[PDB]
Amino acid sequence: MREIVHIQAGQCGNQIGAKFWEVISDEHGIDPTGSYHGDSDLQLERINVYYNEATGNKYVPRAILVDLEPGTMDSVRSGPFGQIFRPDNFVFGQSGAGNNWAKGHYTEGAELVDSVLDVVRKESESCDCLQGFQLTHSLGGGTGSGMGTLLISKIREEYPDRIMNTFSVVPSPKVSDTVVEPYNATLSVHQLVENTDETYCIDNEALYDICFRTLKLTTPTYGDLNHLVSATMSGVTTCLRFPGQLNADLRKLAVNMVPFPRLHFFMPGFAPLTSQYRALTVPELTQQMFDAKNMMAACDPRHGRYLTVAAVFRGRMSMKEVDEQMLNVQNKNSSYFVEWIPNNVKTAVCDIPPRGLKMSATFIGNSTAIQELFKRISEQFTAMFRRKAFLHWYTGEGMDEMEFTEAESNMNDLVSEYQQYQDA
Amino acid sequence: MRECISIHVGQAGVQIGNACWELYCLEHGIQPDGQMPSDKTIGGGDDSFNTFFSETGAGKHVPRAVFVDLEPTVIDEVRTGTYRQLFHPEQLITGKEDAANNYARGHYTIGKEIIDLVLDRIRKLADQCTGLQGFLVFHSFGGGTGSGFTSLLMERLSVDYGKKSKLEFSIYPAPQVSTAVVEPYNSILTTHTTLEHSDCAFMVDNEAIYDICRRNLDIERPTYTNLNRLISQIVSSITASLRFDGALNVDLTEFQTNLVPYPRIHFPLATYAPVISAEKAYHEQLSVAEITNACFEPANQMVKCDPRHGKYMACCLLYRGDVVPKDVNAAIATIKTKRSIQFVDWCPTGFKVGINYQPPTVVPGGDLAKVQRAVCMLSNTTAIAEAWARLDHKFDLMYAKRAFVHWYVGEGMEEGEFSEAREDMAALEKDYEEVGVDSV
Ligand SMILES: Nc1nc2c(ncn2[C@@H]2O[C@H](COP(=O)(O)OP(=O)(O)OP(=O)(O)O)[C@@H](O)[C@H]2O)c(=O)[nH]1
Ligand SMILES: Nc1nc2c(ncn2[C@@H]2O[C@H](COP(=O)(O)OP(=O)(O)O)[C@@H](O)[C@H]2O)c(=O)[nH]1
Ligand SMILES: CCOc1ccc(-c2cn(C)nc2-c2cc(OC)c(OC)c(OC)c2)cc1
Ligand SMILES: [Ca+2]
Ligand SMILES: [Ca+2]
Ligand SMILES: [Mg+2]
Ligand SMILES: [Mg+2]
Repeated sequence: MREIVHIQAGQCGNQIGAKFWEVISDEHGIDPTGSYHGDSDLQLERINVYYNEATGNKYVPRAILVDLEPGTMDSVRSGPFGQIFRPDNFVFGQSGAGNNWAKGHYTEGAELVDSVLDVVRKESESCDCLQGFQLTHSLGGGTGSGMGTLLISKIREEYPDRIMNTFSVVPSPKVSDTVVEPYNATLSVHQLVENTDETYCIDNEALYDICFRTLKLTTPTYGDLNHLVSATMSGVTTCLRFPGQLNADLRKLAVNMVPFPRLHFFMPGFAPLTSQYRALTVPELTQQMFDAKNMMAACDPRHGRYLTVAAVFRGRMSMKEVDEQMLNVQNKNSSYFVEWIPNNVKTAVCDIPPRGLKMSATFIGNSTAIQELFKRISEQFTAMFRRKAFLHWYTGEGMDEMEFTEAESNMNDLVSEYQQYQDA
Repeated sequence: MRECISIHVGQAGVQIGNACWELYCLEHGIQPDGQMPSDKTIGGGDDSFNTFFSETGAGKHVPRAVFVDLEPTVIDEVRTGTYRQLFHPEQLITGKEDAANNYARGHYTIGKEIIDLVLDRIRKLADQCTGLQGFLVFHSFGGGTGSGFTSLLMERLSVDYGKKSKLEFSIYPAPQVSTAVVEPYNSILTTHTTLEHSDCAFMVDNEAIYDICRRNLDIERPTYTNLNRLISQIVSSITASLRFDGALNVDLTEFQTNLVPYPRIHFPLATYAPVISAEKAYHEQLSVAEITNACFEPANQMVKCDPRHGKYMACCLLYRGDVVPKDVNAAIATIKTKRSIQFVDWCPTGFKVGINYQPPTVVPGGDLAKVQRAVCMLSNTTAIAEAWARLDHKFDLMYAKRAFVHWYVGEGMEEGEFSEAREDMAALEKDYEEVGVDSV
């Protein structure tokens, strides 16, 4: 099991996805046209996880670009690393999704979904041993939310035994396109609970506050929000992309991180937070990555308990001092880690650091506090839904009010389920 | 693609179209003969301005638009005037006899003789389109053609184009400018028969445009040319999102997602600033903070009502010109504390923002000063129901005595159609009342 197939859905999906590929191509020494111009053999030793090798020794990403309008995917092609993606893997409709789940899932997206899966199959067929799939998308809009969750269901039908990861940008009024986002998010969450093994909850509320408060950016763009995401995305995928001895796959992570199948909603963190000259000591990275300020999902981890943690330190450092520091926060704050899962924090180290920093730390937490994020969207949903506000946009595409009442209830059970183990 | 076909119906529509299309040509650097020097793709193109203009192989940029009126005098001035070369002759459609301030003549008697021809001519524009988005309909509430023929057309377009979007720019009547005695009847009749078929409708109170021209441009007795040149700037602010490239440009359909909480609640309050004379604007630069604050001064509304004695369901700010996110955000923060903005308990209280960089132009020898920045606020306030109230009262005063109803019955209408319409308006007033009430 080596190969991962990547899909990126809609505006946000394709935007953060582009940056993920820009970031990791740089770490692997792969230039904008697809040729390798690095130095180490360690850059190429697990390049087959995210790249196909082409004629004339070009490296092309195993990446499929999906949208219901040509806007964003045109910008990706014009953008800095656009010439590397296989042009056949640009699959786009024309009419758009209008920030409407129904359009993405049931009508406009239904028309395009088969043509997307053909390319998925095309990239899968030439995988020595396909391990799984990862999707970048948002739950607030139409395409990424609706069509993204449809593709997830189609991919599961056709490849029911592979791993399905998502990097899912959860919405927020602080960084809002449209009032209907909580509807879209809530319909998507119900899908993700069934059809994904891991879902990385990127919350736009959190990314804003990190950009605003802890980076001193007064007026942050989506660009500033996506820097944080593409750094985090490089961080969690480090151990797949590099050697070694203590090397990794998706399924073992999914197994060890997810004690109950519906509870697979992780809370990312990164340290230090960038947009520097003093390198951080190991005790600082450990303090920072566990800080609520560094979390990408706007939840206070003190309001719940960790079921499992996974931590990935990058850089040349004392593995003695990492162990010692990781054992310090566990032994000094043991009330916030469940007692009934022994040794539930796993640490890995990787010698290659990311562009800019001499040593970093990425944090993956399956905390019960993540219920707060779903409670927030569940409140935003009901304020509107209790007056059937804005439903005409969805019922016009064939949707029923029953489907909304279901998706509401499924997510309120998810919050109950997370609350259950926060007390036990 | 994402093409947009404009239909201008009756005098008001036609005359506002002249204003609008003159303005669009000045904004895109299009000449009166139709040539665009800056357009390098000869014959066609996939540019943002192509949503409103098709191209011929010779290089003529032709409005995606139809002009209809049941009498020739108003369209004949387009046919002989400055922009006569801009339109193909078949985009300009006339009869010989008008609807005579009678919805019945516009909708049935004179109207049925030309409806097929119009839909045939709209269809020829629709087949030039690779991905038609919808129609913009320009008309008066008061006129016989403006009310009657519009309604007929709107019904027929719903048949031929299904649910494909149809926006209205309606001219709400007022006694300062020309009015007739029967305009309340035509207003209620068309508002009733169009309500199912329109997706969104921007009402423009002529009194509001009248007071603004008097107060802000210092025009003693404003003419239609004065009112229409102001209106067309508001029309341009709303359509700017469809006609221009932009990083921070939000499309008009995205604003509509927020502006329309229920299908019948599709009447946004337009508010625009700055409207200022060249005399006053000299050595006077109006900041983002100043123009944004002007949007909440109700003397700048397209419709007379009081948002301060109602409730918000949506607030959108469409900036054009020298504007950046930072200042807008500062300006909104200022307003949130100092001003009377209450939202309903079921809507989120954010303001949705769009910005075009292409700065706002003016018609040469106009009354508006050229400014570096501008803004059109589109809000969904319950206060706009006041416009329905004022009009419904006038309807009731005459209908109580059946005054003038014989002119309508003579042309084939029943008394049932009046009461049916009026009860729909009574329901609409009650709907705008119900949405404002707090939840339980
Ligand atoms: N703002 C504005 N209002 C106008 C203009 N022309 C007419 N109106 C208003 O429109 C209403 C009268 O309807 P018109 O559009 O002139 O009549 P019509 O649609 O040609 O209908 P008939 O002539 O009866 O067939 C009145 O309320 C006028 O104040 C104009 O150029 N600008
Ligand atoms: N972090 C981040 N969020 C985004 C970006 N673009 C859109 N969003 C968010 O995603 C939601 C809208 O989804 P979008 O991707 O525009 O719609 P789609 O293209 O139909 O999937 C809203 O909650 C936005 O705040 C981006 O570049 N970065
Ligand atoms: C709560 C314990 O969580 C764990 C324990 C072990 C593993 C694991 C086992 N293998 C063979 N590989 C991993 C692993 C660990 C990671 O964390 C440092 C990974 O980074 C996210 C990883 O990437 C896929 C694999 C996993 C979780
Ligand atoms: Ca279709
Ligand atoms: Ca062109
Ligand atoms: Mg969007
Ligand atoms: Mg006339």
